[PDB]
Amino acid sequence: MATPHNSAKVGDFAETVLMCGDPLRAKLIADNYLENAKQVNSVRGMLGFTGTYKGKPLSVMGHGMGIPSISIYAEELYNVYKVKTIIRVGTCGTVDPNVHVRDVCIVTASGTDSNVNRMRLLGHDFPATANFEVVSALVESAKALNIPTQVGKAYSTDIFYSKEQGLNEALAQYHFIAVEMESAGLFPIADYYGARAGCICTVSDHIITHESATPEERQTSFQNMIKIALEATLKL
Amino acid sequence: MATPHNSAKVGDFAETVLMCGDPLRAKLIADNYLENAKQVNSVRGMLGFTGTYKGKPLSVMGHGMGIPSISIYAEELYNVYKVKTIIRVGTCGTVDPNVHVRDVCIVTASGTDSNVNRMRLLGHDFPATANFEVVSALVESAKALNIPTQVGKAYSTDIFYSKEQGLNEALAQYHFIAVEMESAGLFPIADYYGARAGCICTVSDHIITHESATPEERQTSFQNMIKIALEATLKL
Amino acid sequence: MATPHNSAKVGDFAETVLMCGDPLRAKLIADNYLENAKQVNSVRGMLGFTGTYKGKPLSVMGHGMGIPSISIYAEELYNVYKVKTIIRVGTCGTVDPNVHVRDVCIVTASGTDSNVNRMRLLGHDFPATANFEVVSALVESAKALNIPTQVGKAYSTDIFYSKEQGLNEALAQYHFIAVEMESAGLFPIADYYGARAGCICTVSDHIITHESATPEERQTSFQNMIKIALEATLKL
Amino acid sequence: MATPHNSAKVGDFAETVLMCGDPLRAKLIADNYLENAKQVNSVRGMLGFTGTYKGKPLSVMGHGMGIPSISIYAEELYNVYKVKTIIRVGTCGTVDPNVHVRDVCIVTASGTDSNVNRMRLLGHDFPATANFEVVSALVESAKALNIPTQVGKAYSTDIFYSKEQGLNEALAQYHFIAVEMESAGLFPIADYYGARAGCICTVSDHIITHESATPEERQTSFQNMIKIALEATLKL
Amino acid sequence: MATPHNSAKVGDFAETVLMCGDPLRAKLIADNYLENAKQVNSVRGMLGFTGTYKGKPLSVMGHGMGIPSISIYAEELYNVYKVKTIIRVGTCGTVDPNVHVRDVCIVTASGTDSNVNRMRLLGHDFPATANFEVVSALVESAKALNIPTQVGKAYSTDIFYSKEQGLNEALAQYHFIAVEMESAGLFPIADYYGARAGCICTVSDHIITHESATPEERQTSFQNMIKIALEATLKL
Amino acid sequence: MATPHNSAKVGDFAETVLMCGDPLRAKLIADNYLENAKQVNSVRGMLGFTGTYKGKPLSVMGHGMGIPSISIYAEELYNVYKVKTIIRVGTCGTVDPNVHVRDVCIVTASGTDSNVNRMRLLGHDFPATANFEVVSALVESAKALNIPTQVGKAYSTDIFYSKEQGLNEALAQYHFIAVEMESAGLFPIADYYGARAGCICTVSDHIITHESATPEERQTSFQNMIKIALEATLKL
Repeated sequence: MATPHNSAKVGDFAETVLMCGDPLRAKLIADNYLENAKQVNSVRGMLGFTGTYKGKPLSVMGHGMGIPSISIYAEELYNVYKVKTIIRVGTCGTVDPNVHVRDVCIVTASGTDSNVNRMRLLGHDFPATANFEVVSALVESAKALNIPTQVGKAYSTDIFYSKEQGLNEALAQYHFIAVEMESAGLFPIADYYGARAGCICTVSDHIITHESATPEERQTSFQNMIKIALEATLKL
Repeated sequence: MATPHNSAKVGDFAETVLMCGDPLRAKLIADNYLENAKQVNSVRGMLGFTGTYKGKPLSVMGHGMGIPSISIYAEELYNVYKVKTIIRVGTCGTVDPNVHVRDVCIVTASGTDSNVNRMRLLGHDFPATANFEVVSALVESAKALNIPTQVGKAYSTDIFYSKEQGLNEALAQYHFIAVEMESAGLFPIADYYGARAGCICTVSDHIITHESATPEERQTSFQNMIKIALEATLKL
Repeated sequence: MATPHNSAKVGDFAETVLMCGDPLRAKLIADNYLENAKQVNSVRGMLGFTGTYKGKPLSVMGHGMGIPSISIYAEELYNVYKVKTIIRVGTCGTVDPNVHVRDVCIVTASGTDSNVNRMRLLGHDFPATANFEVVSALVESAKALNIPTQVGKAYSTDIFYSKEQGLNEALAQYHFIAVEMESAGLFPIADYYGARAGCICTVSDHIITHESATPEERQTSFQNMIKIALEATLKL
Repeated sequence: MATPHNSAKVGDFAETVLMCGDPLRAKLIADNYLENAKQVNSVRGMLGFTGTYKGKPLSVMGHGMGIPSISIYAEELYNVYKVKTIIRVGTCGTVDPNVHVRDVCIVTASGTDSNVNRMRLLGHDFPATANFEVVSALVESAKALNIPTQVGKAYSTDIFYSKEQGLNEALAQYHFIAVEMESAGLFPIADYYGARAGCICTVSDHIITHESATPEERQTSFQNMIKIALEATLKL
Repeated sequence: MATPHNSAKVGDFAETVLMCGDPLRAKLIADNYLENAKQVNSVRGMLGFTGTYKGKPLSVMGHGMGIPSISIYAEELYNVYKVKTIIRVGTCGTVDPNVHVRDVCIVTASGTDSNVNRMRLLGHDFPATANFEVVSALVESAKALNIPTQVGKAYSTDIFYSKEQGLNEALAQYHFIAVEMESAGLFPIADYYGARAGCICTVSDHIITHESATPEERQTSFQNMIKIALEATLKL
Repeated sequence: MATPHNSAKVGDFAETVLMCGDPLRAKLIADNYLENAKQVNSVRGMLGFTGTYKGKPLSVMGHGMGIPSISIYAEELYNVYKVKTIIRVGTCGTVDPNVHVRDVCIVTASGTDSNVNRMRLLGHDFPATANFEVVSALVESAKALNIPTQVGKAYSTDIFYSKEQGLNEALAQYHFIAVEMESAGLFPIADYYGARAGCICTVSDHIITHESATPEERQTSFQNMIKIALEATLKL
């Protein structure tokens, strides 16, 4: 096998890949948005697919939950499969008083409570930073689609079930717009390979007000987010 | 749903759960070793099953790759599903000069480069420590099966594709016997809930000398480890 | 005085301010590019000025050397003087193999060896992140002017006379384009006040290859950068 | 002298050494439980002795207070004097809601607020872990003596007179059973030399409820603990 | 220029240099206390001057605000300009209960929230320590002038506009007498060059009780402090 | 007992105490330099004595090896025994190129690899600083005795058997004059109690050149150091 975690052969992935944590959502994206679609990985149930969107080759694959999981899959995609661009497409919480459930968030950079980026930069602060062409393509696609967006910082945590007092209030004070678990691991790997990455998320929950998106609102926001991401790939 | 990541209802998991990272391997264990197994979760493809082993209820479920992933699943099992004992079963690398491929490693405690345990203990050193009854049950089960074991420390890294110079040499100097990615996240969660956890792994690679277990040898030592864990559950 | 370090009365700064380390360079910018210009600060020699550029109010003020210095001046501008946008303009070194002396760098985010951002976010990684609209205005201005630019990460150090082995190689490995001393301190303050910041630098020295820009090249570089910034203010 | 802190000559220590913090207690142990005891060290008043227990060679020596002190003496014992097994014996506090004054605690691993173990493992989490054969020999000895035991984690602090808010509550949340000052420094040195170590302590104080053992209870607890340790040496 | 930040030529600075944060205050000291004074630098407005005090050559120069700023100017002074002694002269706040506005503080050592000294000593605690001969010269000069002094620790912060809860209370508990922003950056640079540094400050503000010095009191305080420092140079 | 580690009654210790690591050396100091001496502690063999030097009550006591040990004894002396001044009288290695074996070192401040002082000051740099009246009494006593001294920084390590590369070279670069194991823990405790501490050490070894004091040199330097300390007590 080409890697321990992926049965695809080199060339099976397109130069652009959308990734989400849930492999079953990767399948939904392929089934509903890709033509000419082929399954190219099923190791560990981490479904990956390659097809076309409006004529342009594009892949979609799950990445599992957390920085260590996406780090395995994205390192392999850049190094072995010679992918050029990964766009994470996910869901998030927010703490920002002016971000609301249903909102689409385009991520410019992501903080974290992980040690993985300190280990890359001699213990210093290494900002996990989205590629500007990717951010711009997402922003411009949303505008062309008449979809409002929030643009700004995410925070990637190792612990879904947080017990940390003061954190939410500090993230709100500095207007972090998205809380999730992966993007801070993706961007430095893109950098290491001289490649590109970005992230776009829909707000499922407001962590401070406790408001939560209905299933119908989650469908609406998913439809918005995925169309933005797909249209962005045509410009990348 | 009972949790965001698991469709099982309260009561659908036995008090003892074996977990491995690969959900397809969890299905293999259920199919080949569990009697009257029922699938109880398939959210995110993270297959989980509940049946019996020699009369005694037992569950098996995937945990994904890395500390953040196993923390979600194990927190839920202990908190929502009222699980009492989780035994992780996996493969590992080793750096120890006296540990060899195909060896079976029983983990007493696990180091890590993750921040999750410092965050639990006011920034101090918190040893991720296996429960002694679980360790001893695994040790005694292997003795009963006349399967040699190595008993000692593991190291759980966040980064599969390590670029860290001098790490392997330090791990070998202090006789770490197993290198993997999850056990250091599991043991403190068990502690928080007053529950039990342990880990048993087979050596598929020597990181220093580069020996690697053939496909045939990996299947044999998997069968050894799993029988050890299954017989251990009868004592727990 | 309205603050301990600034003799300006409230309302004497425009909502958009350009800032550079050298107060004499801020004077040179007011003299050569602002009309209707008046000196508004002289405390500690940190000259600041307010006039118009192409009809629109604009200010320009020195910020001194280092994160603590720009933090003092920026905090006051956002808090006391109600400034909305700060664009830092300056010079930098580079370690990136594909960046060369005389290049113009637009900063999307900045790493650092300072502790100021960890202190804002409970010890965690807080990416010092430029405002996207500001980044975009600078990119678009350079395009209209047919000035090539590099867009990416900076690294803000406390120590001009570095003695640190391995830092330059790690910065180059992850494609940091600019090394300077202030921007990582500016962006989180803008965040705190719900305001906007960015940074644009010209490369004076390649830290690795040792190439270095002549004074004629350095004036040509400054003139391009400052035109890019001034034209961007018209769209902000 | 063979070491700067020990006048004994190589061969003067038995392969198994009991160590306690107070040298006067080491003398008490030698006088009351060892046969044919001889004093082999008195440098710095840190009395050490060698004799037999039930005819098996055994030594007993003081180690002084805290991680730096025990590190000096243990390092020398393993390296210069070729000792193979050290069992630390002493008293501890507890925070665990279900551990009580007079309880006997057998230590599986120890956390710490010391830096010494980070310095051994490139800044990462290195669990100070007792040797499993030593743990089991202590556990089994107590069973043969019909003495109940608590088996679990200790916490070794550098600061007896703690002023740290929230520490006890977090130690209790994660079921740390013993608070003392040395074991976290002993176990990694044993690892370095490919040797064995363990720790057994009796509870003198409940840190949270403030119960305290009377002088008479402390003597009784010590008698139970030292017999468990001595009998364990016969199995090692 | 001799350095990017100083146009002075080698030999233009005396062996002893007084430095303060505000360049205009440096000009005041030169005009009012130095005989035959010449300006030797004005790069970035950072005025420096060389003259004589009661016959002995003496310079005085601004160093800007914060550790990174003083680090540049002092590193150059010791290295390029071969200076032997720097005395920082400044204002400070205090949190000490027994220190009052108008007090004169002679600094023996300085704590900090900067990273710059950890980076010099492999991440460990490196006390920024004043030269004893300089401290002694200051104390004795004040005695000779019948001006009471306070002698003790300072704390150098990167953030003038502190939001940190608990800091002042801890500084008070351990009897830090002065809070400022530079001295902990100066002392280790003097160490690197085998040279001497000290600091003296007048209390302008009590951080805890909120007393503040009047215009008249600032004047007589600065006159007291400068006379102390100037007389001290005679013994150095 | 008055404390868990000291059988002295309150009042038994004079307001000034000399302390050294070796209790047998404490006894030598009392036997040879104190009149009217009586032993006041023997718990844990940590001998302490009170008598007079030149008519003035003075005590001398061992403190054991390492920051944790001296912290226990010093905290108790200030808090329970109402001691006002502690002078550590010790031996050290040096790394400084201009410091030689046999030299006497008066410590102005001490760095460390211990966490104890970060824990006192919210994780920041807390310089362990000697009290200026004690430093000055020691310096002036040596002058009065025509004994030359070195004055400057110590470094207190937790690990006698250091394996740390680059440490000695950094300490030498910044002209640390003494390497030992305790002073950094003593000075902050004095601060907490509003009390006084200092340290004076004899150089037994050059860590870099490997020179070592002969017996005769150690006697000469010991006699010098102790006479300095004793005379200084008369002025304190």
